[PDB]
Amino acid sequence: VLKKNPLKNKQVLLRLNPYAKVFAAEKLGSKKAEKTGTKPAAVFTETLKHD
Amino acid sequence: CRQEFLERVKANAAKRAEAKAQGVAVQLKRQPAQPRESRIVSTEGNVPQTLAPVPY
Amino acid sequence: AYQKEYETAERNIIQAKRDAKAAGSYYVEAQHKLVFVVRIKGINKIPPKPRKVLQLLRLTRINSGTFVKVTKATLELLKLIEPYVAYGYPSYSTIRQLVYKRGFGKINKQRVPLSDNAIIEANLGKYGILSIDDLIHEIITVGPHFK
Amino acid sequence: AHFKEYQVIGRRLPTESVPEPKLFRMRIFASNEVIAKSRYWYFLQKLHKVKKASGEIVSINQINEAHPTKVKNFGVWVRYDSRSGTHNMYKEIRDVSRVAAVETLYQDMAARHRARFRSIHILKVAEIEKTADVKRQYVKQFLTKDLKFPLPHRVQKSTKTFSYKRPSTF
RNA sequence: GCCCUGAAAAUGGAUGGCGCUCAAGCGUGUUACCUAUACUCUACCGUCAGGGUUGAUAUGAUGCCCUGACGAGUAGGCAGG
RNA sequence: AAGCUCGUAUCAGUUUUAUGAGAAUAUGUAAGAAGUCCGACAUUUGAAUGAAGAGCUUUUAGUGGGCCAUUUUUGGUAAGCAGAACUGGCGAUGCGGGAUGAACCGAACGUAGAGUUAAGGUGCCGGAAUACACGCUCAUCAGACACCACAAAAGGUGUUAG
RNA sequence: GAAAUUGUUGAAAGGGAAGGGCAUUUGAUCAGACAGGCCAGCAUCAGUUUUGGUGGCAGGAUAAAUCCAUAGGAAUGUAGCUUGCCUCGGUAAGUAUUAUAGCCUGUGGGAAUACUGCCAGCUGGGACUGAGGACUGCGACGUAAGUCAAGGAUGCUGGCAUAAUGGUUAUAUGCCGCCCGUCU
Repeated sequence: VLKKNPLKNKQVLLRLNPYAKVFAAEKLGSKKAEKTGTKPAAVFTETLKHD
Repeated sequence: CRQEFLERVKANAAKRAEAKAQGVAVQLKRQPAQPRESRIVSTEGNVPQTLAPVPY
Repeated sequence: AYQKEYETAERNIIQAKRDAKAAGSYYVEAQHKLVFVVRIKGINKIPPKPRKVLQLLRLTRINSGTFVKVTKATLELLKLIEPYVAYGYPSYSTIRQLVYKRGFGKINKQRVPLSDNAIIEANLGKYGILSIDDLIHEIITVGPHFK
Repeated sequence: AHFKEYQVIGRRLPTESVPEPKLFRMRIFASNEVIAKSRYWYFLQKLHKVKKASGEIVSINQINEAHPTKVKNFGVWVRYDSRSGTHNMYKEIRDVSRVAAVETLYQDMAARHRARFRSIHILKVAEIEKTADVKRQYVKQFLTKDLKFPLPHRVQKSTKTFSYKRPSTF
């Protein structure tokens, strides 16, 4: 009869897309990406700054 | 361009018979010009140079 | 798996840019093979040459929207109808919002709310796509069955 | 708008028997990336006979200026096409960064010559580290030492409509 | 670029009026704000189309039910009243 | 409208590939079984996109007064002017704005509620800020909107940036 | 024994217009039901939508910056020194490169923040709506019977039960409205 918008009515969200439930625990926007020491080149820096 | 059509159809039939002669995908349908994918470039041939729109 | 695929597809290209900077290279990015389109100008004082175009791209009314596969042809169309529409290169979250909220599908006529993956399997179980996330993947990575 | 600085580097085409046309960069002023790219093609077409189909971007880099705190008396060369035909200019500014300086400059040209952003080519923007190379006066008069000046007659602004005081400046 | 002049008729006369001059003007920008039968959502009506529906018990088969989209409109045409 | 045939059907005021006529725009055709060989080759069967359908026969009502705008083109001072051709708006067509309108901007209508916007605007009439920010200008008729009363050439010991 | 039209009474209004439309007030007037009708409020949830504060994340020069250490430089020249007067410091020069102030550039170091974008992250305020009408299904909670924000709203409470809401109607008020039909 009626259309309930998931992104709320999380029952309806989980009627779809049940990966949300395990999405919850890890919370999967705060993916703390492992940082790396990959540094740039002097040619990159000088082409950037200098005319 | 009817020349292009008639060479195209026999070319399609030829590669079809070839793909059936040695089993591989047939890939007979045309495609338009596609979007270009990632491809690395480095400024070793030439370091870049400003263009500096001076002319007047 | 699709989530892992998306985050991997973002991480590897981040690392591509970073390592190109480290090597003194410049990572060009793969051109976007997808767009979104919206109509701006309404039904009227429209010339016929874009009128048919919009009827082909299903942009009957104002603020009815859709996707397009990018090609040279479709780019000619977008360049043609530039004064009348708005388009760009969308994201997973935007598409998620759309297909969850205004996702409405066509079962043999008669536009329907999706509201279940059983609709998706009964219609598109032909093609293996049997859920809304498989559908979103088929769009955002332009599959074979994008049309 | 609230302008920004942008590096843009472009490459004519990957082609066979001319791989890697050499390179082409510009320093570009805009609010976002797209207007930078469009101005880049606009000026790059002018320099030589290439197009967007015969063109491609290498990459871009946003440019945060190095010294926000530092006052820097800039001086800038500009060409623009007015109502009448084109002509050139040199101007002199005392502002903080290139972005705020040119953001003031475009407003200034918009006032004094009805300069809309389309018809105005930034030829160059620069810094003047020493004195004795400034020519103008409307910058020079801010530079003497122990400099002080008043702000008389501050026009206060009340939110209320009525007030009971018959006010005073200072 | 702005400004003055070039650049005038006669019932009393108009940036639309009031009036406005670090503007309530001219040039540019940033946000915020206002509201149309256009857009979205929703109930109802009406048509149209796709589907299901004589079967016992019961009352209508042009009927009942489910879903969707659409609605301007002279001359003229069609159907129900 | 009534039949007959199709049904996924031939198609498109449309692009792209290819190639013509006459540089772009525009314009023409091809993009397959109705084709390939002497019984053999089915939806990767031959680009994209979209499809409240497509075609054949018979018949019926109304209609065949033009204006305006863009473009190519001829004349001139040009008109509420004429010579030609493509397209669009009108006429049948409401509504918000343009202070009001035969031609402008926007937008095409069931009845209603809530929401958000368009074009135009926010001193008051008038719903909405005497918001913020950079400059300019002081007119003894300042100016206040594009095409919906415009003039240049020039003159000016008024002001500003060059 | 209608209507135009006319008078008397009753009610109402009225400054160069009237009549009509949307909503409402005032006044007059009025039908229906209580033996379960009318008007409202509170809580929870559902749909659309608006507006706040707070939390976690990824990016770019792995922000630039600031900050810390570091070499050099110069001044809109700091201390100090020197000179002319001179109210005995106060000017003017000349020195002076941190000294009795400090700044700039260049290098190096480790963070944060803004800016952009992401959250199937939380949480609150406010409005409009309540459609449909034994059950059926995709669902969540769980060991479970069963429970539920799960294919359209219920529960609790109050007052009135009357011209109070509402309807009709004259009038005022805000705003709108170019006179009808026909040939052109």
